Amino acid sequence: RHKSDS
Amino acid sequence: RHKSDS
Amino acid sequence: GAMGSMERASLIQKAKLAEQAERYEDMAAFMKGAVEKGEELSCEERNLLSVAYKNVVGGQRAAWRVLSSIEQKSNEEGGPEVREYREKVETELQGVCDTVLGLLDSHLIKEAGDAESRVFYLKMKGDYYRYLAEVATGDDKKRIIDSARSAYQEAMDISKKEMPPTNPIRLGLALNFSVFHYEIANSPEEAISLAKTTFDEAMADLHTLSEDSYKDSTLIMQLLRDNLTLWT
Amino acid sequence: GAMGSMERASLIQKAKLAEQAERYEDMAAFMKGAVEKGEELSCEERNLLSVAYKNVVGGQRAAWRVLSSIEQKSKGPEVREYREKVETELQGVCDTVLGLLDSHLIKEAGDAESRVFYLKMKGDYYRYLAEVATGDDKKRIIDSARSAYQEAMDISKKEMPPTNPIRLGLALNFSVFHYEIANSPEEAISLAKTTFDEAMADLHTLSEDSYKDSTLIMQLLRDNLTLWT
Repeated sequence: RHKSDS
Repeated sequence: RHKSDS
Repeated sequence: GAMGSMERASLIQKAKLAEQAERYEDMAAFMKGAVEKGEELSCEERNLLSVAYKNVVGGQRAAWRVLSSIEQKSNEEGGPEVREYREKVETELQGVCDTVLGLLDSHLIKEAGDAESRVFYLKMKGDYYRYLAEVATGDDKKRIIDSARSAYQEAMDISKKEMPPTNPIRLGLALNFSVFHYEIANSPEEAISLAKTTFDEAMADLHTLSEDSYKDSTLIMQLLRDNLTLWT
Repeated sequence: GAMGSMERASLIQKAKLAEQAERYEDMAAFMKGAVEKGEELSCEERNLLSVAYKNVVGGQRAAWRVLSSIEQKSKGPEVREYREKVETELQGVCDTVLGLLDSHLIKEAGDAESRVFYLKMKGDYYRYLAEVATGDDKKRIIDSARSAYQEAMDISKKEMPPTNPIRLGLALNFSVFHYEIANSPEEAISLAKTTFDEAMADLHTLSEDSYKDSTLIMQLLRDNLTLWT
């Protein structure tokens, strides 16, 4: 569910 | 631009 | 071809997986392999084929329109790069249309089958010639326009004799044929008359339709109305 | 290569046209041609390269996740076969990027922004390989990703301020690597907290240009921390 650099 | 069948 | 060693049933399931993954180039290649097995397509399979190639050519058309517009401002309003890349996208678009038209001619358009299948494939032939006409010029464009008209007209003849005026395939065909008249054949009067006749003859019968049929027919009639509003 | 006969400036122009038309496979191919000319990339050109390949690999990763989810909890071989096809294409794109970084872009010279940018990219694309790898290969890939990320971290902590958006995006991705790839939730949580804390302590020294950029990433760090705790 986590996010990386966008 | 016109609508054509989707 | 590349799909020649794969089971037809496995090609159809992989087409459905590709659709789920929104991989429409893959989806089209799987369906092309299925068509090349030589067996007829079911209604569900026809629609997988159409959805796959419509998404592929649709993105190419959209990119071509973006680039042509940039090209048009850089020419009349005010290097070769924009033209070159527009030409690249154009040639790729033509290649996809040629693939679809070849599948239709070699495998799918035939005298056999019910009226729905015969209309569906002839409408598709008319559509992909129309997409070629959108980008063509000169003598080639004239030939393409005649080919589109002939395909659409034969589909119209069948749909008028064999299908009710609310049938979604008949409506979508008339819709697309009217767009051809207006945008491609420079025949706005014929385009308006066709869309209006089609809407009117369909409206007369809407009240007889089940709930589900009502929905399908009105979605397309609304597209006719949209265009009629723009043309009148 | 197919771009060998085209002028560098024309390749950059066409990359920008491809971006406008949302043709990211084309965009990546133009930028690859531009990199292979052998000259350094400007900041603007680095972003073009990264945007193009991130969009290409992003679509492949999303498809792979769709198929891997269908494969799990599910029989014929079709789903595995198509998942393997997508995986092979993804690996090919990562190998292309990593080859470009090694052969052309990663250098001892240049400013910190450029050196950190490319070493972070190296860590990212090894991480994308790790997402789909197994066995001894996956172990090698994990160590390669860690090594690249750590080299980028060592530079960013000596040569950049703690609110720098590149330094922040690097820490964010390295912490994701720690949690998701390396099975090190404690290191992920620690790194994400320390990174957020030190950005917050220095927010007053933030140049307007990099306000949204910095706080956007700080937001991502906090939202990951919500999940890992």
